[PDB]
Amino acid sequence: SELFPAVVKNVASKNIEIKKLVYVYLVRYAEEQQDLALLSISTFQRALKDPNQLIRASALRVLSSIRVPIIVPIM
Amino acid sequence: SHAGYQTI
Amino acid sequence: MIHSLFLINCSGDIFLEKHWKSVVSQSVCDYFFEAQEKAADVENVPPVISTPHHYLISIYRDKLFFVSVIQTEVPPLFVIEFLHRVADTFQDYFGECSEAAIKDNVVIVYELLEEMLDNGFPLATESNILKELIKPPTILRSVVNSITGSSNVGDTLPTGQLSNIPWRRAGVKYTNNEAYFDVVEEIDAIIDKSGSTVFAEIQGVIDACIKLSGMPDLSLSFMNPRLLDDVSFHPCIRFKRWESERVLSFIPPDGNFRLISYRVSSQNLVAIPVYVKHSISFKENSSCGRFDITIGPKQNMGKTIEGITVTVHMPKVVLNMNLTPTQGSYTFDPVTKVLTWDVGKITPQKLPSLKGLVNLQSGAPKPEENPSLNIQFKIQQLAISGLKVNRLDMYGEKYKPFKGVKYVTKAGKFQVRT
Amino acid sequence: GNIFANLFKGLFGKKEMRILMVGLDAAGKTTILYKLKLGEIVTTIPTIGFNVETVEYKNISFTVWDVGGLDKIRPLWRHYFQNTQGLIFVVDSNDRERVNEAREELMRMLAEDELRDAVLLVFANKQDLPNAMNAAEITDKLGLHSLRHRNWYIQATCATSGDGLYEGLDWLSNQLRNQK
Ligand SMILES: Nc1nc2c(ncn2[C@@H]2O[C@H](COP(=O)(O)OP(=O)(O)OP(=O)(O)O)[C@@H](O)[C@H]2O)c(=O)[nH]1
Ligand SMILES: [Mg+2]
Repeated sequence: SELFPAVVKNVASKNIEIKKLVYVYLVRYAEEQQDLALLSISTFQRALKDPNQLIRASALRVLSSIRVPIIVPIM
Repeated sequence: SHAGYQTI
Repeated sequence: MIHSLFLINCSGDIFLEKHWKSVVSQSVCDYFFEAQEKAADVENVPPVISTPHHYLISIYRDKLFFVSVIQTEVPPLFVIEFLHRVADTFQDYFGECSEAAIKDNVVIVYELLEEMLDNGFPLATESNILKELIKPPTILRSVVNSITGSSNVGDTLPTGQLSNIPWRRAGVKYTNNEAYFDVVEEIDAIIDKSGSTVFAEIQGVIDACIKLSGMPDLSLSFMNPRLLDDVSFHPCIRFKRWESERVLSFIPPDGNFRLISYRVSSQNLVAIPVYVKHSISFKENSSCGRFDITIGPKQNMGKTIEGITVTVHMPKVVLNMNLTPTQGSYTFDPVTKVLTWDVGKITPQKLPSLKGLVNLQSGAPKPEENPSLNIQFKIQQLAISGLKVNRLDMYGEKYKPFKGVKYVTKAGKFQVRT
Repeated sequence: GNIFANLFKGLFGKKEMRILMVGLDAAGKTTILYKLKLGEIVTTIPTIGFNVETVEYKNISFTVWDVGGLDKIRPLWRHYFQNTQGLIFVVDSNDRERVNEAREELMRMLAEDELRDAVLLVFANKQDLPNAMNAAEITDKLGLHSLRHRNWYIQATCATSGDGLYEGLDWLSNQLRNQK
């Protein structure tokens, strides 16, 4: 969890392989680091508008898995 | 790999 | 459904930790460990264990325990089949579900689990789709990945996922068009002390390897379908045509594939290919006794019986054994009192046997029964049920693929009393 | 010795320049970034997390992080202070109402040791508004000439037209890509 603020910065990376790895990390610790997790929100929001539905779905899933009360309206 | 199989 | 998953080796160690709904404390595994300790064997550990706040559903397989954590009511078989399927998936990607395979491919298996289970609900479940979502760890591919930066994760939902044939991929071609069929039968039998047949039935299953280009429509029919009953069908099969035509029409999935399974009705006497002559003498409180077993052919249908193994679990009075085999190999484990005889195959010129004396515990009384016999064997080129395939036809494609089928019968639950 | 790999990059420009973009809500920060990245105006909603884009200009691979101006995440900017080189502060040229806040937060960042060595470039965005503050007025409201031991400059601009966005980079191409 101490790596959270360092990891989250790569949420916007273009390397899909990394993206998946990042999502895992976020799922594991976002509930605890609720403030830091907020940084990933826009990435998901943009991803949800992408023409690639596989990506949209992935974004949807990950977004929903973030257990932060702040983003309820968003979800 | 084809060896041993009955032609069908 | 599922809150979390722990992979536990029979040693009592935790190797793979997953969480989908929330983080579950590792201390929940103590309830399993307790149960494991109470049980005299890993096979006898209850598959369902209730704890103060969690329900533990688990599967023992290949020295691993798949222990899932569920906090609400979920149909046990739903969970069991699911977890079992996961282990099968690991076998598909890494040859077998083993702790070594897991620790050597942690990231990969971690990723596979994330695709298969979504917040406790089944997501990626069909092999061929999953194979495209995440490429199998081929060393050649990993080289390419280090060279080009290519991913193992795809970026396009496999077309088959949204097709009317979800069990398979689309646009797959082979230059070597072929299809292999494997009819495997198992003999389930209970033989008593006298050598009489107590109970017997035949369990069959037909697997196949499909390397056919495009979307061929296979049609499998039998010469004697009347012998099939209580047949299971993979969903890809057009059941309706099975009923109205008695024909297995379907467009199969790529690669390794199980098609159907069936039972042979008890109305027909199940031929028993092996008979056993036996005698074990236990004098009460004696320092030794006698052991004599002979394995021979019976209803072998003129075929060779091979790959024969005899396993016996001896009573605590047995300390060791003085046996001489006629072939294969005699061994005995004095720690767990297990007698194992590698028989090999039967040649009619002289039937195999294992004979000698038994080293017993002096002062310890003779057992009330002799241990039952667990015997393995295989006969190639033989479907003991007599099941024979009539035709294998293909529609929709133009090539003329290699068509091949095998018939083989192996020991099923074959046990003999004594 | 064999330093070609670096010489190779030098043949086309190895220069990068890590730049953090900060400011308050509705300043036009995102708009700016994407006009520089893409050139076109992309329909959007308020930034909640952060974005990041890389733009090559004058053989410099400028990378900019768009960390939202939302107060709910504002303090998280500290995690982006480490290892930056340039600092973009975007100013809404007619937002007199929150200008004290803008200045204050700017000063808070200016007091940051991780940013101590950073170069400050201020963008007086929305130059095209009829009631926009001019550079002088903005400068005065920010009190930029009171700055000491700090490399700074203000540049007026209009992201809608791209008026001087390149110029901003031009200044940075001499200040971030300075003599060393
Ligand atoms: N009139 C005018 N509007 C502008 C200009 N630049 C940006 N805007 C508008 O200002 C609004 C806010 O722009 P954004 O880029 O979303 O602002 P931001 O700084 O990214 O805001 P946060 O994401 O909350 O940090 C949008 O409606 C833009 O179109 C400009 O130069 N002139
Ligand atoms: Mg923004």
